[PDB]
Amino acid sequence: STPNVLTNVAVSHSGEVDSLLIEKFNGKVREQYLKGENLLSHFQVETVTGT
Amino acid sequence: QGDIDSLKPKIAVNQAKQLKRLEDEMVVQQLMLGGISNTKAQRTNPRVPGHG
Repeated sequence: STPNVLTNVAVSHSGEVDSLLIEKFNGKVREQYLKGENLLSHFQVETVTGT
Repeated sequence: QGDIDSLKPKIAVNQAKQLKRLEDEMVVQQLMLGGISNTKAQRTNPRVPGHG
């Protein structure tokens, strides 16, 4: 027996659009790595105004 | 890097003095022109038949 005409809501009656299923995004924003070397942390840097 | 204590208010107060000086100078210049332009020799006819 079993189902043989089982309904799918992911198929379009017309041929204009394929899947009718929007994919999620859930963040996962990827950026250039560029690891922080921080060589200047060793040296003393005091901000000065003027002169 | 200006090294100047206030700079900006000083420039503002300088601009105010410049404008005031020009305002007074313009008034003095207009008084002088009003004195020199119409002296009964050049006009030869008063603005209204009465006045001098």
